[PDB]
Order: sequence, then structure tokens, then C-alpha cells
Amino acid sequence: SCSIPQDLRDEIKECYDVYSVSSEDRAPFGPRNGTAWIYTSEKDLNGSSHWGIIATYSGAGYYLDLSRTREETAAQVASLKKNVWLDRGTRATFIDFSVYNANINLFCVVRLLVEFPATGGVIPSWQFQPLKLIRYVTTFDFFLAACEIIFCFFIFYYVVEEILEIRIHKLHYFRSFWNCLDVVIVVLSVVAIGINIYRTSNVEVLLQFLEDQNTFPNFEHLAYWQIQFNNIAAVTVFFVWIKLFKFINFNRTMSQLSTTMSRCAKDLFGFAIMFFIIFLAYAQLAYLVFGTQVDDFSTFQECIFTQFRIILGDINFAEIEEANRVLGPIYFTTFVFFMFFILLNMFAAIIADTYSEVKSDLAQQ
Amino acid sequence: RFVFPEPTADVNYIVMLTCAVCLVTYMVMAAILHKLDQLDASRGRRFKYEILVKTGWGRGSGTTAHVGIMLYGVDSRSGHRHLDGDRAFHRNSLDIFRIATPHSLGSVWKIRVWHDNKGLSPAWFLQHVIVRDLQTARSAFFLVNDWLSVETEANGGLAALLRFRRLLVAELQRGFFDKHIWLSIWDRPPRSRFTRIQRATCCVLLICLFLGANAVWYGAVGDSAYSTGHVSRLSPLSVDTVAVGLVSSVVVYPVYLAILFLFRMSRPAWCASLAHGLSLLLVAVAVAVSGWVGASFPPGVSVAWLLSSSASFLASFLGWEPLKVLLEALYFSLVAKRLHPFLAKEEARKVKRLHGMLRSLLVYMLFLLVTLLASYGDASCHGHAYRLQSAIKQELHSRAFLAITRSEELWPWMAHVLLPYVHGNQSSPELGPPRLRQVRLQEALYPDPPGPRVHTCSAAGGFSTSDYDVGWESPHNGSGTWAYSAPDLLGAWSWGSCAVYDSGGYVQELGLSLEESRDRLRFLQLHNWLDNRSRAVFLELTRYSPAVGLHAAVTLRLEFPAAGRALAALSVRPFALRRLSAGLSLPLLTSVCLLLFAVHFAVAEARTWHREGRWRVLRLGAWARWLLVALTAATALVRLAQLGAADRQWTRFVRGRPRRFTSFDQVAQLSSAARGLAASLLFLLLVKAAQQLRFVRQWSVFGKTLCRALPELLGVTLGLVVLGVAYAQLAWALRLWGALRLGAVILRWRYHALRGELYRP
Ligand SMILES: *[C@@H]1O[C@H](CO)[C@@H](O)[C@H](O)[C@H]1NC(C)=O
Ligand SMILES: *[C@@H]1O[C@H](CO)[C@@H](O)[C@H](O)[C@H]1NC(C)=O
Ligand SMILES: *[C@@H]1O[C@H](CO)[C@@H](O)[C@H](O)[C@H]1NC(C)=O
Repeated sequence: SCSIPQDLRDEIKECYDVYSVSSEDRAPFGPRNGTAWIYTSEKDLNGSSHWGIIATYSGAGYYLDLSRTREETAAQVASLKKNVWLDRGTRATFIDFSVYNANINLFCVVRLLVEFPATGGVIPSWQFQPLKLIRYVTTFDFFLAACEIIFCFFIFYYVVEEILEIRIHKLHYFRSFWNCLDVVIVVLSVVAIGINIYRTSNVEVLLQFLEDQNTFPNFEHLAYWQIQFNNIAAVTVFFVWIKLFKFINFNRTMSQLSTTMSRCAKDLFGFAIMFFIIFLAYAQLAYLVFGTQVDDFSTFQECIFTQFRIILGDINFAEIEEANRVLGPIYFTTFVFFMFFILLNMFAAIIADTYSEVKSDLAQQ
Repeated sequence: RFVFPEPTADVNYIVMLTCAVCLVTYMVMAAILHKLDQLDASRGRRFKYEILVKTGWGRGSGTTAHVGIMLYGVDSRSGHRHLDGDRAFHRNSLDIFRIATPHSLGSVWKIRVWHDNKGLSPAWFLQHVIVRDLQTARSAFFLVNDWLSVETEANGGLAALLRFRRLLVAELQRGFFDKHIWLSIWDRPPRSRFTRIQRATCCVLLICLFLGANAVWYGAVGDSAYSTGHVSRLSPLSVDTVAVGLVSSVVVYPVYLAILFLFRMSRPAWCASLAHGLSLLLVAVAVAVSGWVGASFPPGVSVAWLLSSSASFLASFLGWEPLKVLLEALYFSLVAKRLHPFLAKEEARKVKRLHGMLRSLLVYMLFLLVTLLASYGDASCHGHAYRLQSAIKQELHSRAFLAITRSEELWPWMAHVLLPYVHGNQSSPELGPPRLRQVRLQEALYPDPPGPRVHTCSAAGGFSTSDYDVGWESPHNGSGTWAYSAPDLLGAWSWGSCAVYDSGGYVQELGLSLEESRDRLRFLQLHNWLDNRSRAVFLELTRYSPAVGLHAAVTLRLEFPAAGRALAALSVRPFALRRLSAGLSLPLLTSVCLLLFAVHFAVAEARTWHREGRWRVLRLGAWARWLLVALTAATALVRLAQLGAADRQWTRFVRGRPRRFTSFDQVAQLSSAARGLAASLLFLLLVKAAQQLRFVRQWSVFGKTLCRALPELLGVTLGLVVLGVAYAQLAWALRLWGALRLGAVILRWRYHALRGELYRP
């Protein structure tokens, strides 16, 4: 699948490239007995992508459904092991199943992934997800259904009473931060309602499995939309709670504590850009220098999070100098000095100064 | 003739980074040009001497007239304005001409005069403004002294039957630097309806159209003549490297010269906004297409595409705008036969400063692009390098090797894991047999009783340099069967725990096959090859990976501080063997361009050293710029050395591959150093990019409050460190100072002072 340099082609017999949809095998190999030696497409596997660690794998490949009792599943696994099924050309392996636990009403789908990078090695990953597909059983579920129809009514009211404040009232005034936020909540709630309707509008895979209980239950799709819906329903609550600041002005001492922030949010924004430019300047330098032999700087995001953890005084530099000695301790010392004693303070001083003047800007009045 | 590639989920950074600079560099100068043409909008409403234009010679002027004077010449052109006064050249009235005519030629021919009277014509004749000299004599003391008529025109140098031969010259001199839109952002004449803000729009339109057109012919058109891509070397060919840029530039203009029609002659009511929208759409779609088609470029074509795109720009600058200017001048000279083309010194200084800032930003953006391509130009074999480095340790039992204490555990170590890893069925390709070079130290050590490890390391002497036969010293016939194998000229200095070694030492080739490897191992095991003084062991072989295309230098070392126990250390350096004899790859292109930025930055320092003369030392500007030269030169000259070493080692290995070792390790060092330097120059450029944020009105205080408070901060830290030294002299201050929160108050005082100072203006 890749190109062998002609100079040493007498030694390199063959190569296997990294995983890619344009370089994925599609031909039978070994004994062509069953479905474990024949490429089955994604469309007739009812699969989907996964977005693993090394890359994003498709839903096709060579699969096999194990048996229902141990003494024959072990025989199938032994048969797979004997006729070599994991050659060097293999790049990913998935094992998945699901359980019910009928005491409470809560399914649980399990997927385990093993990745074989082209540079050798093994990278494991796991995912357990507690789905629930038979919701409407207990009276509490009826109560939850009532409370979510109520939520739909509330979001309808909030969207209509916010549209009413655009063309029937103030035209095109957004720079208030209390209407720019009131739109984010509505949009996120609409998205979360659409996702929830789409998720529970098709549970046909459960019906198909319940028809015949000797096949593989393909619950993989629901376990993804459940995560995608929890990721949205958890951010909406955060902004709803943040919206409470709109109403805390009940006395003459809560008003100046907010005026201070409202008047120092213009000066802090200017310094934030200057701070984060040098922050990224350190981050990229660390990524380029140490990002090959540490693993704390292996990727750019990890480099950023490592510096954020340096600010907390969490990480120990016991291994930084091992990757490089000229730039090993120098980087740490200069970073700490310049961003923990000269640049991290300006965020404090400014605020303090602002507060002072604000107090005067009231006391004189 | 087109193929939809959509190959895979790969990414190409050269195309993505080039297109991400030509857009930032435009969004940045947009504000500069807005701030610059606001001055022209508010102002559009002296080398020349004091013009003696006291018109005490004309009378009988019962009307109002206006006289325009064209200050022609080389790099100078202007006109006239309204005479703000109560007289305003009424009946038997006149005035003296003196206006803002800063665009004045030298002490050469500069004269062109017209006079239009609204209504009647006076029966008078005002000769001229015959100045002699006040500042630089940008005019001549002479006059015509002719009568004034309907649209009178007096022309001279220091009626016109054949206007063509002079109208051509006038139109050429006017439009030569006004229609050439590339260098026309700097020299727009006043009272024009083109406004300097869509001059920077058409320019970026041409840039992003050249990028798209060159990106189309590479990777999308590959069926016609198969002449594209691999068959043509990325090196300058002049058959498919300069021709592509020419063709792309030629075909682009019918989109450009049609959108200029919506900027000029647009007062044609709201065409300016529509043209701006069409631009801001075409630029975006061109960038998107360029990215989508370039995300599949092999590492060899993406460097010829850059050269083709650069050469396309050199065609729109040296013969395609000049011919447009000539054609337009010919048109205006052959059809319609047109016959027409304290508060003060503060604005001139501001305009000069803005022009200097504008011309000082393109160089910085080019430098940033070059230094970004020099470092992230191949930022895809970086995760693969980390994976290869990690996978060479977790399968070679790094933890087991690093934990051995007995000096004899080495033999089971190699007999257990090393041999099954080096030799196998098809288990992890090798590219060269290992080696076991050893240093004797000639000064046999006397050990210490066991227990805790004796501090770190001590009790060492010299090094052996002679030959010894089988077993040990007994040289009988010629040289010892265990020769010294003197160190190589280049490629050594491992710098051990507490010693510094070189490439010399008694070597062991270990054989080729597993069985003969065991034979050699046991032979030197029984004959006491490693039980003596025997400072080090220095096991190091190689590693190749063709799936990602990376090599790896592996080195395993044991040091014996005292006889009886050893300390282990291993190093796996993954690199990419890119060689100087491979053509004109990216690491050479962005290493000869960086060498030119280290010369333009050096001559620009000599031109100030000479001008300021002696005693320029002891200032930041004469030191902070010499560091930049000494860094750019090193970054350029280290990569070249690495490229040369690649050729030398690779050809030496290919010469004797079946039986040699060739110790690629040195490259794995240089190819790292060249990455350390190129990752710090970009750091300096990014720091400067933050320092240059002081040009916003309300944000300039941040730099000043940091610079003025710096001495007090250094004084405080010096006091703390000397206090710590005094405390330790009797025989942690970070927590103390971090709890004192001093720096905060020091910065707050200066911030308050500067805010108070800035509040009043
Ligand atoms: C893989 O291909 C190479 C070159 O064609 C050759 O070694 C052989 O055909 C294959 N090797 C296998 C299948 O082990
Ligand atoms: C293929 O045949 C049976 C199943 O059809 C299987 O058990 C057997 O091992 C295979 N034959 C081989 C590998 O020779
Ligand atoms: C995919 O779903 C269809 C729907 O009935 C089913 O018939 C088929 O067996 C599924 N694919 C696999 C591999 O089970």
C-alpha cells in the first residue's frame, strides 16, 4: 500500500500504510469459509464511524458474531486464532455487546476498541453507556413526561416573547450581553428538543431485536445520540443558571459589585489578547521542542493544558529536561517567571484599581 | 478534463498556511488604510519658493475666475483649490497664490497653468508667479504674459496643433503609477473616487485568484498530457514551473479587469458595494477551492505550486499592468482626445509615519510566512514520530533495561529480548546491523563494599588507546584482534551521566544471523571481553519505518561508576532522512530564503551604523537587532549542515551496507537542533506581534506600565535572591513572595499613574 525506496527494496519485502478509506483492503484472505474472511460493506453492516484515537474508522470490515454459550464461542475464537486472523495488516479491532439488568430499567451497551498503529504497538479504549429505552413504565416517568411538555411550552413562550422584542419593539440592538445570551439559551433548547424527538422517534432496532433474540442487537446508534444529547442538555443548564445575574440588583451594594465588572470587562479584554498571544507562543515552542519525547506535549491541546496545569503548580518537571537539556529547565524557569510574577499579576492590579475608582465614582455622587 | 479527487482525510499545511497569511495581512492593513484615507477625505477639500503671485498687473475683471497650476515633474503632481477670501478676484481685484503644494519637483522644469472664468473674460493679462528661491527653487523665474480667454491654457517647460505627441506623454506620466494597482496604494492622487480601500481589495483578489488558478492545475488537471505532478521535477524547469504561472495570470484578468469597472466610473450609483461583495465572495470561494484541492498534494508538488504562484505575481508586476497602462494611455490619447490629467507639518509627519508602517508590514508578513513554512511546513510527521518513539520502548522492555543492576545481567538481556527483536520472520525491519563499541579506561577500578549506591559517581582516570589480542593484551603479529577503531571525524559526544565520550572504542559487529550472533556473544562472553575496568558498553543500532517514512537512532548505554553495579540510560531519536541531493525540497527553499532575510537585516544595520557614526553601542536597538541576525543565520546554516550530513552518511552506508554500521545518530541530533532554532525565531516574531498591539488608543497603557515598572521588579527580585543567599550562607522564597503579592501593587501604582496621565488628553 505504500512505496518502497528502490535503494533498500531488496530488504523491505512489503509495507502496510496507515489507515485510510482510500487504502482499505476489500478482498478475501485465508480460508474463505464464513463472514470473518469476506469484506462486508458499511451499508449492509448498519455501522457508522467511531472517531478513535489514531484516526476515524469506518463501519465496514471483517466481522464475526460469537455464539451464545462459552464452550462453542471458545472454539470459534480458537479457530480464529489458529488460521491467523490478526496479521500485520490489521489496524483496528472492535468487540461489542449489551446487557439489560431487569431489576432497574436501564440498558448498558459496551464497546471495546484496540488500535494497531502502523508504527507498531497497541492502543486500547473502552466505552460503557447506560441507555434506557422502555421509559414509560413508572409513574415518575409520567411525571417527567409532563414536566418536559411543560418545558416545551416554556421554550415556545420564551421564543415568541423574544421575537416580539425585535420588530414589534427595539430594532437591531444586541450589544447588551443579556439579549445575546437569551438567544443562545433558546437556540440550544431548540437543538436539544430536536435531538430528543429524533432519538425517541425511531426505536425500531429494539423491536427488531425483540422479534428474534438470537442475533446481535445494534444499539450503537442510540448510545451516540444519548451522549450528544447529554452534552447539550448540560450546557443549557449552565447558561440558564448564569442568566440569574440579570436580576441581582436588589440593593445599593449589589449594584456596584456588578458595575465594577461591567467597567473592567472592557480593559481586561484588551490585556487578555496580549496574554494569550504569549501563552500560545510558549505553547507552540513547547510543542515543537518537547512534543516528541515527553507525551505531556504530544499534541497542541495537551501543550495548552500542561501550561494551565503549570499555573496551578500541579505538574513536576522531573522528565522535561530528559527530552532536552539546553531548553529543558530554561523553558520552565522563564515561563514561571514571566507568566507567574509579571504577567499573571496585571490581571489583579487592573481589577483592584478599577474597583477603587468605581467607589469614588459613587462616593462623590 | 477533470477528476474529483476526494482521496482521504489527509491535510496539507503549506497551502493552508499560505492562504491564511494573505488574508490576515489584508485585514490588518484595512485599518491602516482607513486611518490613512480619513486624512485625505478630511483634507481633500515646500520645495517651491514663495510664489510671487501678487497679481497687481490685471484689472477690468468684473467676474470670478479660478486658476489651476499643475506642479508637474518627476514624482510630483498637484493642482489648485478655492481661494478662500472676500476679494476672490472681483472687479479690478486679485490675490497672491499660496496653497498646500507639498508635491513639488526638483530644480527642473515644472509648469502647467490653466485659468477658467465663470462667465465673462477680463481684459487683462497676469504674467505668472515668478518665484526665485525660498527653500529649494522648485520653479523658474519666468513668465508668458498672455491674455485670458474662455478656458485659457498656458503651458511651458523650465496652438499645439499636434497634441498627440504631448498628450501621450502627459497621460503616461499621470497614469504610470496611478493605474498600476500593485504600487498604487501608496501614490493615489487626491480628489479621486477610488478611495484607497478598494485598492487593497483588488490586490487581494488577484492574490487569491492566482492561488486558486495555480492550485487547479496541480492535483486537479492530471489527465490531459500527464505532464503534471510526478513526471516534472519540482526544481525550476521553466517548462512547467514558470509557464503555469503565466497562463494562470493571463486567464485570471477577465475576472479582474471587469470588476475594476464597478469601482472606477461608479458615481453607477451603488456599484461599489456590489463590487465589494462580489470580491469578498470570490476570494472566499477561491480559498476554499484551493484548500480542498491542495489537501491531496504529494510533498513534492506543493513546493512547485508555491514557485508557480510566486512567478505569477512577477508577471502581474513586470509587464501586465505596464501594458494595461500603455493601452489606457493610448486610448485616452487617440479617442476623445482628453486634454486634462502649524497644523500643516503635523499631518505630513503622520502620513509619513503611516506610509513607513505600511511598507514595514509586508516584510514582516513575508518573514512570518517563511519561518512558518520552515518549521510547520512538515507538521504531519510529528505525531508519527511520537508513536514510533513510544513503540520502540514498550516492545524493547525499557523498564527492564533501565532497572538492571548486575553488570552480568547484560548478557541475558541481549540473549532474551535484543536478538528476537533484531532477527525474526519479518519482525520490524532493521536497516543495518548493531554494534557494541567499548571504552576500556586503562585504569582498572577498585570497588566499594555493597549497600547504598555510593553517592553518584567517582574514582575514574584516563582512557585506553592501544591494541590487544584475543582475551586481552598480547599483540603478537600485527595489530590486536581487538583494535581501537579511532573515533570518526564527525558524529560522537554522547555526554553520559557524569562523563563525556566520543565515537571511538573497541567495536563488535555482532554478526548478521541469529546463530552466528549467539556464537560471537558466547565467544566474547567466555574470553573475558567485559569483566575488566570497562567504563561503558554503548549498544546502539538503528530503526526504519516505511509506513510513515521515518528513521530512528536508538542508543542503549550502561555506565559503571564503580565496579560491581551499573546505571542504564537509553535514547531513541526519531527523525526524517531528507537529503540535500534530493532537489529543491522545502527545507532548502525555506533555508536559502531565510539566509536572504539575514542579509537584508544586516545591511539595514550597516546603513544606520554609518549614518549615526560612532557610539551607537549601549542601546537596545543596536543589540536586539544583531541577535536576530545571529539567530536567522544559525537557523539557516544548521539545516544545510544537516542536509549535507544526510548525503554523506547515506552514501557511505549504501557503499558498504551489508557489513557496516555508519552510525546515523549525528543526523538525529542536527535534525533536532535545526528544529530548536526554527521554533524560537517564530517565538520572537509572535512576541513582536503582541508588542505591536500598542497602536490601539485605550490599550497602549499596558506596554508602558510594564516597561516603567521593570526596574522596581528587578530590584525586588534581586533583594529576595540575595536575602536567600544570605539565609543559606548560615549553612523557598517563591512561596513567600507569591504570598506577599508585591508585584501586583508595584504594577497597580504605575497603572494608576499612567491612567491619570492619559485621562486629561
Ligand atoms: C505482499 O506483497 C509483496 C510485494 O508484492 C510480497 O512480499 C508478497 O506478494 C506479499 N507478501 C505477503 C502477502 O506476505
Ligand atoms: C473451512 O471449513 C470449515 C468451515 O466451513 C472450517 O471449520 C475449517 O477449519 C476450514 N478449513 C480449512 C481452514 O482448511
Ligand atoms: C442490518 O439491518 C437489516 C435490517 O433488517 C438486517 O436485516 C441486517 O441483518 C443487518 N445487518 C447485519 C450485519 O446484521
